[PDB]
Amino acid sequence: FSQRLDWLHTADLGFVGYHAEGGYTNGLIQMVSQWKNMAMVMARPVENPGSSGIPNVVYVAYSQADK
Amino acid sequence: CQYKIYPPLGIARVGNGPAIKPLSLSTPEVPWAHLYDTNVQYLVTQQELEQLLEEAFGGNVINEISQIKTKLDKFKQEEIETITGLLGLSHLVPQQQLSRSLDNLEDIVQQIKGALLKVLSDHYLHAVKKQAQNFYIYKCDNPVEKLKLTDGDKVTWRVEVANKKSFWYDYNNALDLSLHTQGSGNLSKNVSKHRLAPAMTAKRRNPNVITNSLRKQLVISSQGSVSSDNNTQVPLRGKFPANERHNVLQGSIECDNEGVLRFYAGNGISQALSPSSLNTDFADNSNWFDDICDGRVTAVVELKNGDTFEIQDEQSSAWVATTPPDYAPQIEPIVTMYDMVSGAALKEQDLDNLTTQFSDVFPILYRLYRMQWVNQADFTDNAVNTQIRELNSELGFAQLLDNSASAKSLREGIFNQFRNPLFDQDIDVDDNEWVSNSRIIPSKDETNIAAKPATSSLKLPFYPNDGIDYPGSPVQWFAIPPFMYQHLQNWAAGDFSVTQVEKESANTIEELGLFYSEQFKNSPNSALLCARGALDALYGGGFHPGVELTWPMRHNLIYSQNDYVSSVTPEINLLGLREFRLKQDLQGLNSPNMYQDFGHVIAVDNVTASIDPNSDAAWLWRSTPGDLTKWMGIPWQSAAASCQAVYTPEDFPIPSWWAANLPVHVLPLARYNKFKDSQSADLPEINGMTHSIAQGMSEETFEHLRLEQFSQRLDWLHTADLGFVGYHAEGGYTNGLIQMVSQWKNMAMVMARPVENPGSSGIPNVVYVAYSQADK
Ligand SMILES: [Mg+2]
Repeated sequence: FSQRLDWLHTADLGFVGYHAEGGYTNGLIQMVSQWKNMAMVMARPVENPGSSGIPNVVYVAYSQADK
Repeated sequence: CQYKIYPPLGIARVGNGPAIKPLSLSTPEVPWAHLYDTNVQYLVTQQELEQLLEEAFGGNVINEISQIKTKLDKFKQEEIETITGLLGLSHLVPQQQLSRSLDNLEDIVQQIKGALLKVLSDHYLHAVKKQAQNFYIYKCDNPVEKLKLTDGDKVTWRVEVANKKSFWYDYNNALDLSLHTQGSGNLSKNVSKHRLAPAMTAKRRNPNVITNSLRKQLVISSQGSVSSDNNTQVPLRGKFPANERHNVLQGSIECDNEGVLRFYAGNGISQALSPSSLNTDFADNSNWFDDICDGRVTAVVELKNGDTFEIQDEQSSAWVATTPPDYAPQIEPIVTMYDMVSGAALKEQDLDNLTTQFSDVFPILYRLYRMQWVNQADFTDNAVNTQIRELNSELGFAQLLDNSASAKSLREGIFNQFRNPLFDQDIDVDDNEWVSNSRIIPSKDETNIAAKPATSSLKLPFYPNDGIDYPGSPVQWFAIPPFMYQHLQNWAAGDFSVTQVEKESANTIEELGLFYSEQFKNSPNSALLCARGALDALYGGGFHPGVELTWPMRHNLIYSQNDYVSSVTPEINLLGLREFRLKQDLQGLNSPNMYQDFGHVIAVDNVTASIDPNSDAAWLWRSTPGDLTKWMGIPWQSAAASCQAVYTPEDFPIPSWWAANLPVHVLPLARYNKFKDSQSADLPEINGMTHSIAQGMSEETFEHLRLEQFSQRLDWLHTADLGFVGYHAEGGYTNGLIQMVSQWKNMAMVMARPVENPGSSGIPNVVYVAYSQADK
């Protein structure tokens, strides 16, 4: 529950691959095509959290690279 | 063996001009035929567009345009696309723009023939005309006589092409540089033997596509057939990725009533699958495709009586390859692809048995001399070209045709300025490593440690070469190949012959040039002339990778046949005429080796294995469609933009790669218009000056201004906007590669133009002027 991912890493914004440059400017350029693949946050249930400390309603980011 | 195709290796060049005869060019079928033709038009002119349009208005058309004049007494969908077609022109411009051209209207013939001339000129005005190859069927006994069709007869041509650039390996350098050999006419054994420019391993292009099955998608392919009984043009259209997805016009084919095949290349369109995928490398850019092609040309001759002759063997069939445009068609490379064919069949160790006529050496001097129109070093910094000018000054050029001792010192003094392709001069040996003591071409990655001062002069020509990657290698710089160097040494020593009629036309280099030109024009073997003419405009070095083709061409193993047959004329060799043919996979596009490779890398080890024809690798030399061009840069525009100058710390001379076909320094139109007029002209503007100013100055001064203008040469890369235009424009190498994809079609085109009265200015009667929209 505690592992949070950079939203800019939810799709390929220029940082993927051996020696990908990544960086600010490649993110601007790649977003033109990749905006439609960025993660989409949506409320989802945890039906029996028990004593874990996870709330019954979580907000989860959905993308394809995201799993 | 009864019928054969010529040329054996046809060449077609891409252009955005249309694929029609009046507005296209033809690959040379005779060497040197038009070197001084001052009426050439290698870009589509307004005149050609008007005469094209007038013909389409012949002549029914006005009849039936006045048969429409009455029933308007705007247009409308139905009378739009009836006028449309009639004028046969949607094969030139999309029907829609043709229609919204007239949809938008308000002598009726003229505003039709006027609104449509505006759409034609926007599409094609100043367009790079395509250079198409004519293929001919010849009869044999050995060719003599074209084919002549009788009524009941028919020829059917077939063509299969492919582009495998995106499928193939990175181009780092020529792999044959480390291949063990006894030496050929094109490459000395010293290069490999002494490791002067080691061949480098090369990884795959588009490496993220894995498995041979999926990599087949990286190969673009197409095929078509045309006959003598129908001159309708057939497109050669493939798709990328192969069978999202873009259509790629690889070429167009046509057959006329007489049985001659005309091959047009593509429109020069290169593109990446994503706009953000930029082509920043000179050769290896993944995610890109271009419309370059090469393939297999076959035919079937079917007669009246039903006797069918099939031309599909390798000794009788032909090949075709498309290439970038020639931006200076009348300026020949110093060493051509034909020269590599000629040298491929020769052994280095047997060059002492070669025999030389002066016509064998003249082309080197003549070509190097005419390099002055495309390269500054050869205009201002080439001691041999200046000495030739001195000879012409005195009508004394014939002295170089003198084989006697009286002329030895003169012939030697020139011969000795030329680089030796043994690559064993101007070196000091470490320990063994051969290190040049002449001027090196440094890498861009600098080391702030003082250079070792050169002790030997820089030899000719001043061009980089296949070993440019290695500072201090003698192979960083280009040498004419061993067999032509042999010709030049024989000439220097006096072991050469020449006829008296040649001496009598040799007062200047130009006088002897047109004599040798007429020899070609009156040579009787049109078949072999057409085979040579197809390759004589192509470069034959250096290969990094080159412009049109690359290093596999310099090896005899790529040819199934390569034999000398004849002098150009009985007494005048002029480097000879040869019968040559490529090794071909008779299955073509359906060959099991159409998609062969060597795994994760290619290396010289693979080429070594490919020598043995029994090997798993011998397929390398048995070309399937796409095999000749796959080595070249993808897209070709980045390679061309990289095929320019390579600057040294020393300013002069400026090294240039392949300036005969991709010029480096040109004479713009704008300068031509400032020196073509004589002071006598009766114009309000004379050479860019008012009538009053031009005629008020002394004649001395007028002529000096003419030659000052003539001497202003422009960087070819500055003839269109390649990223250097505008306030705080970055310019630079990489923006050139990127912008050439769109700007190749606006680059200046060099063409011969006249100077009616040069007077005493020093300007020649024939100049070669670079035309572009920027420089006008
Ligand atoms: Mg040229």
